[PDB]
Amino acid sequence: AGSLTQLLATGSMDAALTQNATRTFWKSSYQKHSLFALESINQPFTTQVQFGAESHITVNRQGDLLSWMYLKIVLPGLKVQNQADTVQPTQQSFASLDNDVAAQADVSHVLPYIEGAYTEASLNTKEQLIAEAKNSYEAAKYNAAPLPVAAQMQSTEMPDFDYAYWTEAIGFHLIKRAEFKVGGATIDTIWSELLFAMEELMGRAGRRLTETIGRTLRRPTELMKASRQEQILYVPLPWYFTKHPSLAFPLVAATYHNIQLWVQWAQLNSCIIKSRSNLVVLHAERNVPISDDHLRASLECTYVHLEAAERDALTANAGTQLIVQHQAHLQQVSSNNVTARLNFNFPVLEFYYFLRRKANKDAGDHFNFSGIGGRDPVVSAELLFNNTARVTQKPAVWWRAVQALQFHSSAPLTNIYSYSFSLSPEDPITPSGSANFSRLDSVELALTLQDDFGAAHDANSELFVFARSYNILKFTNGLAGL
Amino acid sequence: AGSLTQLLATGSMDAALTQNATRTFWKSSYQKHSLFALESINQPFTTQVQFGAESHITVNRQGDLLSWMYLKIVLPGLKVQNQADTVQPTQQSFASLDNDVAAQADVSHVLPYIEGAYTEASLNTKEQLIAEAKNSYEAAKYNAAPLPVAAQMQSTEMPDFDYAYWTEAIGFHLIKRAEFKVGGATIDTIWSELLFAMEELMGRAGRRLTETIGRTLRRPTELMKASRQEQILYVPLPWYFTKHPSLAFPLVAATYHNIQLWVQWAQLNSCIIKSRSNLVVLHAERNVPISDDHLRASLECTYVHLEAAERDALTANAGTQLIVQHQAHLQQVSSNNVTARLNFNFPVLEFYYFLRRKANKDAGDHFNFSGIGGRDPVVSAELLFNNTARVTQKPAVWWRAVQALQFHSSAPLTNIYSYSFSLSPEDPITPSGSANFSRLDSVELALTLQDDFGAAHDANSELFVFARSYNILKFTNGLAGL
Amino acid sequence: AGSLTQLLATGSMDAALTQNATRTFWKSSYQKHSLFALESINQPFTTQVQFGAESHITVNRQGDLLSWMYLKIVLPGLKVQNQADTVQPTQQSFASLDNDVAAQADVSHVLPYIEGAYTEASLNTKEQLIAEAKNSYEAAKYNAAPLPVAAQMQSTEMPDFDYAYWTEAIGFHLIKRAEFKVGGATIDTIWSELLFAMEELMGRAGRRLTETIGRTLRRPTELMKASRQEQILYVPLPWYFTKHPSLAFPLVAATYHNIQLWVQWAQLNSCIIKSRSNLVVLHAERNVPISDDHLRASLECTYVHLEAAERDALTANAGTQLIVQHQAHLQQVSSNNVTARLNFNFPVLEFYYFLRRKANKDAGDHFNFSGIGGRDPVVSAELLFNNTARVTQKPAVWWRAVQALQFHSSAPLTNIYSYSFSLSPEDPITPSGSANFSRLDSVELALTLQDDFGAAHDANSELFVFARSYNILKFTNGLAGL
Amino acid sequence: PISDDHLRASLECTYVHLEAAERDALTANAGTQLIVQHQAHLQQVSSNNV
Repeated sequence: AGSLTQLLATGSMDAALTQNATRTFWKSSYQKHSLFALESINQPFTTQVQFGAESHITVNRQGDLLSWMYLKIVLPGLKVQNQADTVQPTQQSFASLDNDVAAQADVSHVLPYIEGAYTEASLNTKEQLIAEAKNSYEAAKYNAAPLPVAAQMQSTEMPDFDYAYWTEAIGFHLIKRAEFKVGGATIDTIWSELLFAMEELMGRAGRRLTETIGRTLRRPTELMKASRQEQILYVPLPWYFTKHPSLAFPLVAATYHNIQLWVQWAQLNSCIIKSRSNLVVLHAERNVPISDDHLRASLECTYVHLEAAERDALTANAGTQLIVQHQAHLQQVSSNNVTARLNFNFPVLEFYYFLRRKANKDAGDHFNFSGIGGRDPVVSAELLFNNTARVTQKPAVWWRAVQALQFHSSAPLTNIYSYSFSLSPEDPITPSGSANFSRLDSVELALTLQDDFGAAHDANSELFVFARSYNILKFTNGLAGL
Repeated sequence: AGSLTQLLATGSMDAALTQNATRTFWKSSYQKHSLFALESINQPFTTQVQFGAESHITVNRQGDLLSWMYLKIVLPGLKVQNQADTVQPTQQSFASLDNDVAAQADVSHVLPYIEGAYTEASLNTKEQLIAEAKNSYEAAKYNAAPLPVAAQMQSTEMPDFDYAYWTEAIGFHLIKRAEFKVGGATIDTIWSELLFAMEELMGRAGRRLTETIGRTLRRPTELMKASRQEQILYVPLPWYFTKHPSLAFPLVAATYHNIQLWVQWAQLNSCIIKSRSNLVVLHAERNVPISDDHLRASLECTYVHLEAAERDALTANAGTQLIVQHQAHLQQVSSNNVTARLNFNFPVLEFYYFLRRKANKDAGDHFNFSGIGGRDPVVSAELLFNNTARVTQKPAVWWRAVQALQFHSSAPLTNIYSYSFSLSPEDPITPSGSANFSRLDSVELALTLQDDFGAAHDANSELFVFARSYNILKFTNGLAGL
Repeated sequence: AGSLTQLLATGSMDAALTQNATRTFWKSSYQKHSLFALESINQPFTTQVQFGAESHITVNRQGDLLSWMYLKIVLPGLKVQNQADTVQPTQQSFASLDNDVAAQADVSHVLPYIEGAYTEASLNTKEQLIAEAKNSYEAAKYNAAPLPVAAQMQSTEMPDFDYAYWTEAIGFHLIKRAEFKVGGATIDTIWSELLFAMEELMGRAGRRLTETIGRTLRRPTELMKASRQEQILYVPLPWYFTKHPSLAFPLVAATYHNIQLWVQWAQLNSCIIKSRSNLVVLHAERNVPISDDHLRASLECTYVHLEAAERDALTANAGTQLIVQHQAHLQQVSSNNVTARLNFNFPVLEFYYFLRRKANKDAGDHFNFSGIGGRDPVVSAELLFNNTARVTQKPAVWWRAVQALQFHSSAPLTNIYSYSFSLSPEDPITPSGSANFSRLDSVELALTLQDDFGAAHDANSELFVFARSYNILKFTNGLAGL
Repeated sequence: PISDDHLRASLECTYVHLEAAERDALTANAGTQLIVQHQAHLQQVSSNNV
């Protein structure tokens, strides 16, 4: 009686929701689709792959569309030997944990707050004086309550043996820059720092790229274990056509253009960290000093094979694809107040920004976007259009956590900040907002950074700003162009 | 030959799926949208913000729609001083870890199972006798196999120094109640306990509110670290209009109504936990005793600016929005059998329920919904409509884990139970089932709780029941009303 | 001036995106739906439930559709007693940690690399010699750099007391096979190993089945704690009709067919691991030796009640549902080169494969798909259609991580490999690609495994291959059939 | 020491140049060629019966 009465208890308001219902929950409807197949094919680079060099590949035409694209990287296992035991000790310098430049830079900021005879003190007494000076510095700069000295003395249990390892997220770090080219024109460009920021914000829970890029979430002991043997990494290249099947790049519609991936590789000296400064780093299998020719890479492409009728239709009329392109503003930081002039073009969906200390970069911690003592490097930021506040001054947590909560699949674990003009900037096919930067005379991101950011040992810290913008790729008569 | 043969190998069954295909995977189609912009604007309260008080803000009209809404809370850093060293030691009492009322309440239930001279025993001997009595209690009540005494002796390594900290998820705890008002009518009401339950069930992986609300997942050492300095929290207010862009509140259509947020704040005594009972809690920067006027809050609103044509269309005909409203049944618990009479109205989508021990509340652990010794407080529950079982007796795990698995984005880490009448209760725009409680003469939730729940030291434990219900908000001639 | 200028700054390209816009972000539209209700009902098996037996249930007709289906399993708490203290010590043998067959099998592969007097060595000296021989084995087989001996000596801190526990993910392990039958015909079949693989790949972040199936992510101390008391598990049965509301099984349309669930239960000897070989395992409450009749299970079904008009429409014309069926190829492995001949039928969406060592199975670690020393058991795999490479030789990481990244909600934590022909194999209602195996004369999965896989102590290791295939379920005149 | 980069290879192809009339005829109607393709079955052997 009650359940039937609920179906009868309808009024004029229910008519807007349920009158002439076009859907039922109790019967499945499905759509028929055209026939297609997927094939994954690995392809060698057209030029030699080496650390610090640029390499390119011309993408083969082994199907009708191009869907997924992965850079397959093979890194050798690492071993170490004392320089005294080596017949040829001359190698490039690597970052070493016995010379922690990041810890030395952090100590340099607290030196003015050390009370007593620091120079003559025992090692254990120096560690105590540094921890007390950190409390005095943080009280003076941040009105922070002092932490117990014992809580600041975190011994990272480092192993009592010699090692070397590939840096955190080495699969991204290796790709300093990649360019997707069609007919000799650059269609899009991605950077190592952008790839990491995109994975932090858009990386879905349970599908994080951890193993696929050599990322351990800053657990040095896991990087050491992984680096003792050969590593095979599959780094996704997040081009517009890899984001949705309807955006797959129509190879058949671009028949008269070569499709190329160009990759600028990281220098070998930046890719490795060692336990001690006096160690030589060896290729674990070959027992020779590690060299720039030990980088191996290939391109793994997923091709789509279409039925003849769909292939012929796509060849006759591929039309236009909405694309997202990436733009970059890279700036050196030497002061706590920084203004970035964002000379980006087109309808910008969103931008990302973050800072890297010089000391973190020099320590080989390339994706450590933290400030001094691991703090947030940004105090506040403001966004100006034509000297008018588009976003008034907001604290770092608003740009990092509130923007990520509103617009992104994930909140960043590092100090990555974002701002979206789009309601859904991760939707590759549905435009949901933008600001046209080609119609603004000035776009300025004004930053107030933490105290002493870009001073002394951190002179030439880096500001990264990346923007995502809409453009249109047009296919006509076997040619493709922006 | 094989791939072409697959496209030809079609029969009468494939016609229902692929005949006259209206979609292709090999060409992107996109829709054009109207022009809009988003602006985030921070606004002060109209009344003073203080602990234990009620404050309100009249929301400004700085755009055409209202989308996201965050309560921006600023909490001072905490320090502690001995009461003997303080010129004015008189402060409100705070929960203290040297007087663990929750642990004392748990010990009180096992006192009848202590064999031997408990009163005269050494401290280490008392801890042994309590762990043995816990085994005897759990064997007698639950037929549990005894745990090794050493496995029950979990020392939480508490630091050997003085501290105070803000309670777990302080950003939610501060909001005892918030009311969204339009034209003086309450449109919706949210509670601290509901906000926490909603984040447990609907909080997406990689987008949990942890830092934004001061939540550490019960790691006291992280709460201590965070509480030594100023904290800025961004607490999302999950109103119907914050859930989807098409539900954004049409400011232009409600021109003759004031929009107000009212917030009832938590008492300061409930917000802080200290290491010892004899400590005074100080504002870390000001070096004065912490007081009710040290709470600071503002409202951060995201406005939408529309193109004139869409703004004019929305002003002429905003029509009706489907809304979700929240209802609450709050009850004291003094027995292991509890019947809650759910006097909720309208088409209910779902309800949540959970229990809080008096001892957990008094210990300042406001979101600890566990039973005695951290067990599940519910043994079983039944749902009755007009004295007829709508859901027959089911064990706690069915209401907690099976209902969350079927209908929610996440399973709760705490003892939160749910039940959905909707197939998709997290979809804000598509009704997918409900029960109309305004047409039921009685709705009863019958609970069988764990043994001794609501007895002795837990007299006046709390039952929370929250329901989500459909209603319609109508916009007409510049006015808005339910 | 700028925001209005952006709305005016439109060209011929914007017309494809925004001309005649059919959607606005500033007004919600909702659809009305038909009236329905959900009811969860628990039902006993029609036959006795026992370990190692087959049991069936005839599903009741308590609503119009069948939606969710959970196997509710109740396992007793475990206790242990010395065999010498037991009046009837005769019980089935259980795996024991004092006889670690998996560790003994791993040691057997490194015996040829032990230098010195192993047989006469002290226990601590034998552990050192085994760790050194592991380095020599891994250097010889994999060109691995040696790990420090201290880093290989992981003591799992096992408790110094007697225990027994239910094996990891016991809720899946108990279900050796389940069959969904309609009118005496098997519509679909699921296996324990498939259920685990499906949860690894398709298990969403924050909705993992951990507690619901007794899974701890290989933390033996948590399995021990859980196994001391009665456990209630809710194992989801992932049939086609549980995946989407529009696929709910139409009970009213199948009126003349009995609906049955058949379950083949695991043997009791495979379900329990004990600290020592000389222990008897007891039912914790009853204080009797654990026996095959101590398994309890029931079926929890969610019924849908429809409004009379929708019920009558569905009875008159339920039509056809697209279904996914599961197929299995199970093979013994006795060599490092393995070819699996996949005699699957119908349009296959995707397949999963993985290996289990005999030693891992015999140790009671049923979901440990790792190789020797916890390594990846697959070096490479190739997929052939009619002796032509459909997927050329690819390394294990491509089949495990790249395929999961492209097509699945999660990456597997275990050595589960997949390959999809579908762009969205987790979409239950939208076909997005397949390969028709009923039109291929041969489908071969060729595997190169790690060295010594399937040799000596691992003779009769297992290869599992599972495929997901499309079929059609037809409803006509109160009958249902494939 | 001999290394993997010491392999050198190039492709030597014989091209046919046709008279314009035959080239034009072939461009207009090359039709179909009968081809022979190669297929492979590769198997490991661990027993005297295979």
